[PDB]
Amino acid sequence: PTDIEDINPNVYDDKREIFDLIRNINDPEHPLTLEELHVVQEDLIRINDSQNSVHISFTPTIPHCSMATLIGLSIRVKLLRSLPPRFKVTVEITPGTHASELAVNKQLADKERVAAALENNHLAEVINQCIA
Amino acid sequence: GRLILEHTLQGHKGRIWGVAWHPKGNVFASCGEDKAIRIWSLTGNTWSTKTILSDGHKRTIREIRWSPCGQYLASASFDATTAIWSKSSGEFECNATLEGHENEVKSVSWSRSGGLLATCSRDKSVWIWEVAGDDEFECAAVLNPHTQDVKRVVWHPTKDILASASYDNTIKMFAEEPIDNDWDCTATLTSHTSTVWGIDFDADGERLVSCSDDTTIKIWRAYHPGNTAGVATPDQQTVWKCVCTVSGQHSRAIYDVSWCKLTGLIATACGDDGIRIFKESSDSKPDEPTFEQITAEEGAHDQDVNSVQWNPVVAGQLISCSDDGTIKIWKVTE
Repeated sequence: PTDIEDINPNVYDDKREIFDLIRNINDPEHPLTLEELHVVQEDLIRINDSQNSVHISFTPTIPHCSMATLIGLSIRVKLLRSLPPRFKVTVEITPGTHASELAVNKQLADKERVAAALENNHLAEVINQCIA
Repeated sequence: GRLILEHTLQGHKGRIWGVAWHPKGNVFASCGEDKAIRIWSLTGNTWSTKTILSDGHKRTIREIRWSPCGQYLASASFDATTAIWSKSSGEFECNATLEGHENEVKSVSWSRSGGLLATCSRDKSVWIWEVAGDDEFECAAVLNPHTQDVKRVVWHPTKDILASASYDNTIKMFAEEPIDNDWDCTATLTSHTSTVWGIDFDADGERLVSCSDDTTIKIWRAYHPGNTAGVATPDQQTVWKCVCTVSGQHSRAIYDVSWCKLTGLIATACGDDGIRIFKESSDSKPDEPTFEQITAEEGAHDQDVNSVQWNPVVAGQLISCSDDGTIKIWKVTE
């Protein structure tokens, strides 16, 4: 995976309510929702109000998917813009479903890098188009 | 232990990433998401914003540090520049910009004398500038030994030794070599299992404390050639060994650590919204020290605590800032 903060110019040119906020996010390449591509599934959401925690697992269609970091970012942002700020969101690749799952995991969990990414104008609109 | 809130301030819009004390202890600066720098003077028992430095950066301002003489303020920004603010005429203006990084600038730090300034970036590099002139900086080293995003640089309190912390999980140490005065990396400190967010030296630079995404803080000790503790000292380089790993005191990433040079107290800022204070026990083994938590504040902020810093003059006064849009000034008493 490349740096979460950077976008390739080519792309540019309870538990059930969480699923409802994320299931219709459009993929950033194909013309389908992440639900339609089985990338988000209700059963991969783990929500613990008892601790202000939301953990989401997402499965890239191919284990070498170049878009994994972007898909995770768009899930993050959708939830960043819909949940009370008391919630700590964790978005992770489903275990064993991506060659570089740990590296993609680490970037999405770095709140600084995620913040820098959203100040990349091109990246931010790709994301906005996906989560609308 | 006593961790007592004195002040809750807020002037920025959005999250606040850094707070930094002026060396005279009576003024501090804060920076954040809103691309301004606020300078806060105290009069009476009231902290208020006396100047606002806008339009110096096009993106988030990540870190600011005053120069040791108090006349310069450096700000590091996601826009890939470092601004140097000086009161030339003047009120505070931006008299120099240090560019050269390809990516976000994460950290800035001054040497003890003020003659050297260091920055690091998401472009994996660490830069060292020489200060000579009123508002003119020439580059002296571009150091590339890190393999990922570098989060923080800090200088030795006394000597011209520089420390950097990385997303690549390591910490590096730099000095000049005698013949070819080139800057070279002289140590790599490895124990952490994830992103090192924070580093800070103890009073005399013989120890370093780090904090990490891996939820630990770690005490590193410098061992020197004539070593009494039986530590191998190859090529007579000081070697840094991890002599303590404070585990299980932090439920999320620890984003900053500050080591009070007046009292030796250590302060941490955590993604679980808490501020913790640690002290070395009275019967501490020097080669396996025990640091214990003497007071905590698990509800310090309503969101991630991003920075802490001990007042360099008022012993026990601590400043913090948070994603929650506030700055808090505490007083610690044991």
